[PDB]
Amino acid sequence: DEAFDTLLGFVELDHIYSSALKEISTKLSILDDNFNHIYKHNPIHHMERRVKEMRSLIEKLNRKGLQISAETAKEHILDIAGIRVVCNYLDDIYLIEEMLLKQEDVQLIKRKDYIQHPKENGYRSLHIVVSIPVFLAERVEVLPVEIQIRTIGMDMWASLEHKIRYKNNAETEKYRDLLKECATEITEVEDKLQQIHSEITE
Amino acid sequence: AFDTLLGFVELDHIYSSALKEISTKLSILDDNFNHIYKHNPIHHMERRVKEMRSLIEKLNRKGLQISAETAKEHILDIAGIRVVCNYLDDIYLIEEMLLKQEDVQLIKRKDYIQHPKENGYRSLHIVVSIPVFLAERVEVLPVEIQIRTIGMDMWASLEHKIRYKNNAETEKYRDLLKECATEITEVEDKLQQIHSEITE
Amino acid sequence: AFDTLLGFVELDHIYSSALKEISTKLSILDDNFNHIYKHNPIHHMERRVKEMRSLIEKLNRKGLQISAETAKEHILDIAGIRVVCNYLDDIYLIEEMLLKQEDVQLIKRKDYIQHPKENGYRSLHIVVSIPVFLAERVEVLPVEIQIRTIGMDMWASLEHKIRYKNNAETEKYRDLLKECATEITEVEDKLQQIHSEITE
Amino acid sequence: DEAFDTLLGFVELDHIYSSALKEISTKLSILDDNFNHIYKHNPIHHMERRVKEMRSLIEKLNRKGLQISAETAKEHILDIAGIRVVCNYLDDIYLIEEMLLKQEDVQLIKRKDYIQHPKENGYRSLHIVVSIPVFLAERVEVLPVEIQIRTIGMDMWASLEHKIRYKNNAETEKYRDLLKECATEITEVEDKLQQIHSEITE
Ligand SMILES: Nc1nc2c(ncn2[C@@H]2O[C@H](COP(=O)(O)OP(=O)(O)OP(=O)(O)O)[C@@H](O)[C@H]2O)c(=O)[nH]1
Ligand SMILES: Nc1nc2c(ncn2[C@@H]2O[C@H](COP(=O)(O)OP(=O)(O)OP(=O)(O)O)[C@@H](O)[C@H]2O)c(=O)[nH]1
Ligand SMILES: Nc1nc2c(ncn2[C@@H]2O[C@H](COP(=O)(O)OP(=O)(O)OP(=O)(O)O)[C@@H](O)[C@H]2O)c(=O)[nH]1
Ligand SMILES: Nc1nc2c(ncn2[C@@H]2O[C@H](COP(=O)(O)OP(=O)(O)OP(=O)(O)O)[C@@H](O)[C@H]2O)c(=O)[nH]1
Ligand SMILES: Nc1ncnc2c1ncn2[C@@H]1O[C@H](COP(=O)(O)CP(=O)(O)OP(=O)(O)O)[C@@H](O)C1O
Ligand SMILES: Nc1ncnc2c1ncn2[C@@H]1O[C@H](COP(=O)(O)CP(=O)(O)OP(=O)(O)O)[C@@H](O)C1O
Ligand SMILES: Nc1ncnc2c1ncn2[C@@H]1O[C@H](COP(=O)(O)CP(=O)(O)OP(=O)(O)O)[C@@H](O)[C@@H]1O
Ligand SMILES: Nc1ncnc2c1ncn2[C@@H]1O[C@H](COP(=O)(O)CP(=O)(O)OP(=O)(O)O)[C@@H](O)[C@@H]1O
Ligand SMILES: [Fe+3]
Ligand SMILES: [Fe+3]
Ligand SMILES: [Mg+2]
Ligand SMILES: [Mg+2]
Ligand SMILES: [Mg+2]
Ligand SMILES: [Mg+2]
Repeated sequence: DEAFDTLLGFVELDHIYSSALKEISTKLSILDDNFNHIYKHNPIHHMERRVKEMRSLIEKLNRKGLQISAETAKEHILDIAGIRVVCNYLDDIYLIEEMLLKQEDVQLIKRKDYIQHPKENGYRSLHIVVSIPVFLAERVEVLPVEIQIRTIGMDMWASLEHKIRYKNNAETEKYRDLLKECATEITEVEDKLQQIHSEITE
Repeated sequence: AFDTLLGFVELDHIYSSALKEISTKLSILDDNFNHIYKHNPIHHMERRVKEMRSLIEKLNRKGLQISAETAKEHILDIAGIRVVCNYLDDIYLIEEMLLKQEDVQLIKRKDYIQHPKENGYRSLHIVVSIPVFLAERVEVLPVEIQIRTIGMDMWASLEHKIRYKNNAETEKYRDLLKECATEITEVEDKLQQIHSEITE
Repeated sequence: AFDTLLGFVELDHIYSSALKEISTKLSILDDNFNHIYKHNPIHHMERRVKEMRSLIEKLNRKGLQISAETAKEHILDIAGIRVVCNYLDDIYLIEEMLLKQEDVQLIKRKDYIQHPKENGYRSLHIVVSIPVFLAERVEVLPVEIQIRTIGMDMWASLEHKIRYKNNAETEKYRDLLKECATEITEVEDKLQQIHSEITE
Repeated sequence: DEAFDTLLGFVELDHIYSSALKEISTKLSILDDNFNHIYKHNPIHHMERRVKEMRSLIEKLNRKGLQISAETAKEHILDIAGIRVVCNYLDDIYLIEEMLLKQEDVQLIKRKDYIQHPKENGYRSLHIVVSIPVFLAERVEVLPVEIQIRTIGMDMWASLEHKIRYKNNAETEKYRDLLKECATEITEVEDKLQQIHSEITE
């Protein structure tokens, strides 16, 4: 087992995917600011970025039966770069998607809509993987970025469900029912807030 | 020599420094609670120094002289910080942790969580003083801290947007906003109860 | 309806966005050069959008109409970024790396390093355009990039502070500032020569 | 060798010394901004913070003959938290020191002045270790912070000398003489800039 260059391979990945996050963050910040400038509403509440830790990446590769290599990771793992866009209201989610995908150097790679089709546990979010060019010192990389788009309420719910799920399944089955209740109650109140906000901005 | 009250520019400078002092304290508390218990009580923070426009209006509203000296004496929210927390009990955790510090003095406390306003507003308001070390002197300045949950914050942002138009028009939503505040309260109570159980 | 030229507020908004686009590009280049060669060519960066006050004066100075449309057409430094580099050759490294990018177009180049101004000023100035993706349209906007070493920057900050008083008074230092520029040049040449040797 | 708790000890150190850096950074930012507000000069050009990496800390402990433990590190290693304050002009260095040490919760612990007494290789900087209180969730720590105060020119010189020194002594002896020349030439030009700046701000 002499392969130390596999480790260098993953260190490169961390560096270039971190740069992809900066490119998309800047795009999103500009969209939010311009929309606010025109319509006096910020669709984005806040954003969170993370590059997948190498340990988490190797486990995912193993989980999926894939080789433990950077070439394989770059080809088959689409969430090495992840950004979470937390929006103020439900309709902001799809506004953000539309504004970003219109851009000529952003290509849609994968789309999963858990808002129209929530997961069994009650999870909601719009997930889009997009590619963006990253201009490095001596080459260009076109890299995927996984964007999770959700409301404040979806994010509150997901953070709590995550914390339960990441402490064994015994506990994740007491709260299953009550967590579903919460997801639905969050859905209902955000619908009302959205309804009010739409009327006062006609 | 007319009312060249430059003093208000001085106010903005030193109250902005007080905000940096308190923000640093809060960030350290959040980081350390996370280090020990694996939970961040703070979701995010927002700071603002009261604009001179709003400040003069408040002084007039209260029948006070239009001067920086009078503002520093009578207006406790020139420096404001908003601490948005993840769960209801984080609000009181943050308060307890800040007031334990030896260079933090409590000046005023209003808890609109235990006693919500008529329209449904909820938040814990504490005014504290902190020392600010300047180039040639020390100032002990008040800072208004609004501590609230994410849910309370969403509600307040929406209600604020209503009130800040022709304020007469669009008071039909009073009833429906109150419903939302109650519904947010109930869901956050349930989230809090779950979070308490899985963390002992 | 008098000259409610709100247009200048529009200008500030979109040229500020262009600055974010270029800054992100430069930061990524610096990070990657460091990753490969273990050197950061960038020491730090400073951004500013030209104030409306200065902008109208420039339009008047050039005999141009006082309008945002005219400003966007004729003023190439509404958005300015200053890239302060660690060594002299970093200046040209940064230029080469930026101009290689396919969505960056060169508009104008003035090299006051190869041809210093009379007072001793030195810097590389390149105006480039970049696309800015807004909510409902694309804008291709010029950005003035001043690229200089740390030594050039120290000199310029001091000279700027002189010129920006009663500008008639304090022109005795012209001679002594020129000496400093030459002395800074000579030391930075020597630092550069050492740095080149220990990095092959 | 079961001591895994030694590693936890050092992880605590990183966390609390990082907090000490935030406290001192905020103090310094406020001083610079207030001085600028009054006198229209920013004495600070920029600041750089770093918490010593655990590897570097263990090597220093070994170099000094000290036990490999967090208690020992906290007692005997004064640069776990380091901040570098780069100033615009020479006199700014001592202004910053004076303004900071006047504060009632800052105590001077150690002072080494390589400006009045430069090192043989030509290194210049004012080094002060100070203590500051850090208010944590359940306790207070009074922690040292090593502050390196220097001009822009001293910093340019030190960065280059560092890069030479950290590639074997063979090369660090060709440039010794020329590096001394540079340090002196930087000293002389900054004296002139300082002299001009003093006259135009009388
Ligand atoms: N808190 C929470 N997060 C979830 C849940 N499902 C997904 N996520 C998050 O959203 C990410 C992407 O989810 P998916 O869109 O379903 O991923 P995928 O389609 O299976 O493709 P791969 O993730 O690469 O395997 C996950 O990695 C999680 O971070 C859930 O039930 N609760
Ligand atoms: N969005 C929103 N904010 C509120 C409401 N009440 C208070 N606030 C905020 O909390 C701040 C302080 O309010 P209070 O503590 O009750 O005191 P006050 O009536 O505003 O005047 P003072 O006590 O002198 O400071 C206000 O200035 C607002 O920023 C509300 O119903 N909706
Ligand atoms: N501190 C300082 N800055 C300078 C000096 N010359 C230029 N600059 C800066 O560089 C900017 C651009 O200068 P130039 O490229 O030569 O062109 P210009 O004469 O200023 O007018 P335009 O070309 O139309 O943009 C100036 O606006 C200044 O910010 C100088 O002698 N001292
Ligand atoms: N670039 C450069 N840095 C130096 C030189 N000397 C010190 N430093 C830096 O400044 C730091 C502190 O230096 P000193 O004040 O001399 O430290 P000390 O008195 O020996 O006490 P300890 O460092 O704990 O052992 C060093 O750890 C270096 O980071 C030098 O000749 N060149
Ligand atoms: N697209 C994204 N944007 C921002 N943050 C994200 C994100 N995806 C994940 N995260 C966050 O990053 C942290 C670590 O998550 P990961 O280790 O990468 C496992 P995961 O990605 O969520 O599931 P997975 O590996 O099976 O795909 C989690 O706290 C988390 O929710
Ligand atoms: N007081 C300080 N403030 C800011 N940066 C610092 C600093 N001291 C050191 N550094 C920087 O931190 C990086 C790592 O330095 P360290 O690993 O901690 C060894 P050192 O501290 O410089 O010598 P030493 O360990 O013998 O005391 C170096 O690039 C560096 O110059
Ligand atoms: N304590 C605080 N922390 C953070 N942000 C605050 C804050 N107080 C107010 N703000 C914010 O500042 C904006 C307007 O503030 P102000 O001009 O000072 C009127 P106000 O402070 O809210 O009421 P008041 O003048 O009666 O006291 C609001 O959008 C807002 O909620
Ligand atoms: N390209 C640039 N990048 C970063 N900062 C800049 C910059 N150009 C100017 N500045 C800074 O902005 C300040 C004043 O700028 P301006 O109001 O626009 C006058 P100017 O741009 O320097 O000359 P000009 O109007 O003839 O073109 C100066 O302190 C300063 O050097
Ligand atoms: Fe403090
Ligand atoms: Fe871009
Ligand atoms: Mg994932
Ligand atoms: Mg108020
Ligand atoms: Mg200009
Ligand atoms: Mg050291």
